[PDB]
Amino acid sequence: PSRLRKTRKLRGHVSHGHGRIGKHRKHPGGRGNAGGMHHHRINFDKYHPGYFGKVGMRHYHLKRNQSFCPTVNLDKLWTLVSEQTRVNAAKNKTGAAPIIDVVRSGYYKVLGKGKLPKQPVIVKAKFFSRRAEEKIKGVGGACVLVA
Amino acid sequence: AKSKNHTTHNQSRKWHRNGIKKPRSQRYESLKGVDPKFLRNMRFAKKHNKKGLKKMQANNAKAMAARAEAIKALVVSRKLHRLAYIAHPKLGRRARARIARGLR
Amino acid sequence: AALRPLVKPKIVKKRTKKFIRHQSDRYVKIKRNWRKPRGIDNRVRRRFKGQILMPNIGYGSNKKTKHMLPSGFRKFLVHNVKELEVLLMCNKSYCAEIAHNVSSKNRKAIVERAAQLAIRVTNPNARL
Amino acid sequence: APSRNGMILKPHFHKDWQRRVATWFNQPARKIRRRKARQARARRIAPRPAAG
Amino acid sequence: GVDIRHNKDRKVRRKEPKSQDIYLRLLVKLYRFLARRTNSTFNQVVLKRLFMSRTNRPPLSLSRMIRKMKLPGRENKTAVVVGTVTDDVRVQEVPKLKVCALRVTSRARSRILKAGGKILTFDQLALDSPKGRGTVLLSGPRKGREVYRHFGKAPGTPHSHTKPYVRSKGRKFERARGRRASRGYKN
RNA sequence: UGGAAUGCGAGUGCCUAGUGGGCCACUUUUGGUAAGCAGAACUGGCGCUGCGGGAUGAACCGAACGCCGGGUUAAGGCGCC
RNA sequence: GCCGUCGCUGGCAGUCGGCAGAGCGAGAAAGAGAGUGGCGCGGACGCUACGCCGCGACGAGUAGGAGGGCCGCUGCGGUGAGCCUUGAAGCCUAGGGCGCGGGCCCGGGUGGAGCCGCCGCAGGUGCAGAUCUUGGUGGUAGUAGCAAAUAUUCAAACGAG
Ligand SMILES: [Mg+2]
Ligand SMILES: [Mg+2]
Ligand SMILES: [Mg+2]
Ligand SMILES: [Mg+2]
Ligand SMILES: [Mg+2]
Ligand SMILES: [Mg+2]
Ligand SMILES: [Mg+2]
Ligand SMILES: [Mg+2]
Ligand SMILES: [Mg+2]
Ligand SMILES: [Mg+2]
Ligand SMILES: [Mg+2]
Ligand SMILES: [Mg+2]
Ligand SMILES: [Mg+2]
Ligand SMILES: [Mg+2]
Ligand SMILES: [Mg+2]
Ligand SMILES: [Mg+2]
Ligand SMILES: [Mg+2]
Ligand SMILES: [Mg+2]
Ligand SMILES: [Mg+2]
Ligand SMILES: [Mg+2]
Ligand SMILES: [Mg+2]
Ligand SMILES: [Mg+2]
Ligand SMILES: [Mg+2]
Ligand SMILES: [Mg+2]
Repeated sequence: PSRLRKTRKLRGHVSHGHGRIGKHRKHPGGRGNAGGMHHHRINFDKYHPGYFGKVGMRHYHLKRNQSFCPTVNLDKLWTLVSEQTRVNAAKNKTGAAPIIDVVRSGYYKVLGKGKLPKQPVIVKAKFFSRRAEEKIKGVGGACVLVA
Repeated sequence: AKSKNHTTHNQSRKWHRNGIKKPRSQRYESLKGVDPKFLRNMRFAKKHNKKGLKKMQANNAKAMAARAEAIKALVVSRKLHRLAYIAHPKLGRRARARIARGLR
Repeated sequence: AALRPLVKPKIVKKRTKKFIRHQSDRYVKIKRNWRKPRGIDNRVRRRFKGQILMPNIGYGSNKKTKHMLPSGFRKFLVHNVKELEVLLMCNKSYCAEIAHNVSSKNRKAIVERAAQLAIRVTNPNARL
Repeated sequence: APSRNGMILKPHFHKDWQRRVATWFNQPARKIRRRKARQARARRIAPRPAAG
Repeated sequence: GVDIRHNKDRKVRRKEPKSQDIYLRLLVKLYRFLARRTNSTFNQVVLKRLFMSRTNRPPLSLSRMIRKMKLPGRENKTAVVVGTVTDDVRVQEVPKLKVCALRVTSRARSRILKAGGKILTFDQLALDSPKGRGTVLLSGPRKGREVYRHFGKAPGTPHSHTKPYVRSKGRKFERARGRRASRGYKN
């Protein structure tokens, strides 16, 4: 909406909001990211620190799907199965343990951050973390691996 | 092309337009800078301050029961002074009634 | 037989003349409509002595008598007969002004209605 | 000139990009062409599966 | 003339909500009435929060409302919020709660009602307890927005853990000079 | 008995234009014989600012401005203009 | 005295009426509270609450910023049972007025067919300058000038000349 913009109140003022002494010239600093090392060093150091230089090893033909591994935390682990599986395992008495298959939900690694409810589980996953496995033993449960 | 080189003329007034404010004095100042070995022993002191808790209550509740045998052992002119009492909305209610009845 | 207002207060106006534009006299391209002069060396916007004046907000009219014609009535543009009943409960404080386009055949049956309704019309002999 | 704080963004607009602009104003006029030829095909192959 | 300074004459508080919806502009009418006609500094805070923008009244989580209503003493009270009550899927038990908020997500209405709690509105609250007696005012985390991580001391400055604005984060995105003690320096 | 006086609501967070040629004055002050010169310090101004006075006037004295009625002043004045 | 801004994060839903009882300005934290025993059918205004009302203090301003425009231009969706050959747009006007203003409304004239008010939507939307662009017109001015190469005169004819 031009009728809402700022150039509708700027009709009649000579410099059009841009200065009488210092005009609105075209490129009074160079174009783009120019002068990153010479006259814009205070800004490229106060706001983009580490922007200049090399570090580390290159990797030519990187393919972003060999290193695919989406993780799910223990806090929302019990959210992968329905509710009538966690409460069915609550009401359960024969000690049966529901099998939570994670790679079926779309995660490979299981990280252990949250608390767990006191009931057994059988977590099928591709990769496990040490703490994610200890929080499962400490509640009683098995960490199955699936290639 | 000689230009003015340096001045401080308006500076003492720009400084005061937004005031010169002393820093924010908070209680519990940070412990950065203190010497390592001392702050390592202060951390070992905090890490074990709980170790003497069940012995700390045994004394706090002790001196708090003793607080019982502590405390339960001890346990300008007449004119404008009478007018400043008649003219009290609550304290003067009856000196005022004694006057209201006065005209009957 | 004038249709008097409810109350006719005293109307006082802090200024009567228009606010002419700077240098609207030396030139013909500069109309009399006001334009705030924004030039650097201008003598009018520095409020020099004896120069043209500027429309401050101080010149505002008394709110009690603002928009009030010299007949003690405010006004209302009337485009047809139906727009009078809107004004028939404001009779003694507002007046009617039949539009410029309403032909005389309608303006006659508009002044007729406002006559029955005792509403005052500012241009009742307009077209005929 | 950069402002106070922001991104170092590289716009890829240093070629004559206004010449090679591709507008999709014929997208609704080609969805109907595809659907029309898809039912001309589903009428050319009479009982054979429409998907192929 | 007087030698005062008008730098701060215009207090910048919100006199009214910026939204134009009429189910909020009626709540604000009822609560502006309660605010001026009662001597309870509760209604005044509810009104002052009904003005606030969508970024100043953030969402609440069901779990944070659990742990803020489990604090000893405040039992059988109504948890008032001015923002929205989002769900918190990482909590398994839900008690019964009397609640009053502007929004309750369609997967937290389920949990709360299956638990057995009530979900009032601000008009229901204003009719239940006008002066707001028996209530618990809450408000979600304000520094939760990712925006507050770029604010503070600018990056590239001794001990300023402020997040920079970068297109992407990776090996070769601002990791070379003002970060390595090797290449140049670090802060 | 909130531990001197007087005064006054404060604290905090983002986003941000314009600016980055200055000049004058009291006092101190460096180069220069000096300059309506070059260069600094403190405060106030002009710039960005009208008004009464100084005949006139960027900077001097008084005094800072919404539009009006009455009254009284500042600095300057009161043979005539 | 009037206009406006700021502040009081001020006051007003109590217009609670023969189902009535008309109050919360007053120096002093809190009820014109309940129960428990010793004729005449009457009463202004208000309140688009984005509204209305009351109090004080304040009012300069370039560069710059922000807000409010029932200021203005052109088209779009709605809406004015809108206006108009009994005269629309446009233009002119020693006529009447409104608004601090941007601007606007009436009257008279000319004109001859379309045009506007409101709520939203959109923008190639407001000019005094840019040695601006195109077109039109002035003072200069009935002025400069109509001066290189010797030279014209008389009578007659045609012809309004
Ligand atoms: Mg300006
Ligand atoms: Mg310019
Ligand atoms: Mg600007
Ligand atoms: Mg610049
Ligand atoms: Mg530019
Ligand atoms: Mg260099
Ligand atoms: Mg810049
Ligand atoms: Mg003043
Ligand atoms: Mg300089
Ligand atoms: Mg410059
Ligand atoms: Mg010089
Ligand atoms: Mg000098
Ligand atoms: Mg100037
Ligand atoms: Mg200048
Ligand atoms: Mg100034
Ligand atoms: Mg001055
Ligand atoms: Mg002199
Ligand atoms: Mg001003
Ligand atoms: Mg004329
Ligand atoms: Mg004609
Ligand atoms: Mg166009
Ligand atoms: Mg022009
Ligand atoms: Mg001649
Ligand atoms: Mg010749």
